[PDB]
Amino acid sequence: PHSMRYFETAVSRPGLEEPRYISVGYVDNKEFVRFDSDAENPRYEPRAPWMEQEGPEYWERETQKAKGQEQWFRVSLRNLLGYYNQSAGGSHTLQQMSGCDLGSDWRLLRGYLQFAYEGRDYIALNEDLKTWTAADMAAQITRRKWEQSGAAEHYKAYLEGECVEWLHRYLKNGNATLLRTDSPKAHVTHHPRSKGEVTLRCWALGFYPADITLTWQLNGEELTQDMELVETRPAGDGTFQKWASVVVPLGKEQNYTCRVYHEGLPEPLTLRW
Amino acid sequence: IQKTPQIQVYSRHPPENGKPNILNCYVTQFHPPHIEIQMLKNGKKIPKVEMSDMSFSKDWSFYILAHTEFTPTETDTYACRVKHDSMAEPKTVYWDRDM
Amino acid sequence: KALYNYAPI
Repeated sequence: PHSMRYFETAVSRPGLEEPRYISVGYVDNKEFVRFDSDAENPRYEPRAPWMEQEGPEYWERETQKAKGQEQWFRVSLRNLLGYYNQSAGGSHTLQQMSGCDLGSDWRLLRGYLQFAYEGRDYIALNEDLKTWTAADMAAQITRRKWEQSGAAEHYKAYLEGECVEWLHRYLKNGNATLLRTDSPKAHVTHHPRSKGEVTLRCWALGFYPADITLTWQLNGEELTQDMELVETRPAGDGTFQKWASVVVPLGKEQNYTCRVYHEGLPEPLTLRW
Repeated sequence: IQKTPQIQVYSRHPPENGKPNILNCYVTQFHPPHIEIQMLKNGKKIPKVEMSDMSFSKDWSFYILAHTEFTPTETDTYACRVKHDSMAEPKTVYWDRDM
Repeated sequence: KALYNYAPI
């Protein structure tokens, strides 16, 4: 299973002159290129070691694509002010997500192309890559305009062609870096507490990718309501961390078991205190 | 029109008094993307704090990871203070080593 | 490979 994404953003701010445009590319959810208009010599920069294979002709072209998108966002931002009857002197955001999903047969599984204004969904290309979805009354002007121009055919071509073909190319070029999954190393810690109770905190550390599930069991059935957890969080080194806890009678603690479900594991982990 | 940031403060490795580590302040789920993140030692701003680049999640919201070198002790408190338009006041959250 | 957009919003 594989994917590519470009996550594009432009933000305007009161008083300033031109919006700031940032684009970020991801292969299999890991960052691999970046462009940022604030930089001294704005360019698409490599963002993993495996991308340094790519020659000068590659960066030059990608860089001109970015400058083009910058101009596209500029104008779009301007039109949006108009559509929403927003005056001057505020801050606005326009974001885009696009890319493609491949199954393990390396064939195109799904295409994505969606837009948000002020962090709210504005318009998106449906799964069929032929029809558009736009909720806001203000978005209808765009959707009619786009329906009558064959915008969807343009995007369809990209998503079915270059997206796929170039993801293919990238995947071959970085086999040793992007085929890894680090398994979690788990453990349970003991925190004494009020009223003859204790907190059992189940840790999972050094794992990649980030998706993971931790469940507590009272000798069999799970405990959904009484549980406490944290949002999965980066360690800073490329791996991730997460815990989940439940409150338990002192002494009567061994009939609680913690289960860790991660990808990259031979089978779910099972731990107690 | 704004989403209010969620914060977690935690170390990279298991904490151990006297042994060097890294302290993360992981700020997520916010909008708009302009934000001020400070990391504090005993109330004072920590001078050299690293800041990952502006990224956004598939729900459209922005996240940032801020980190700094630190050597925890039994007695020194560390904290992360976030300032953002969704909040009338800045939010401080203190580092708990058991979390 | 970066996408390039069609018509502005």
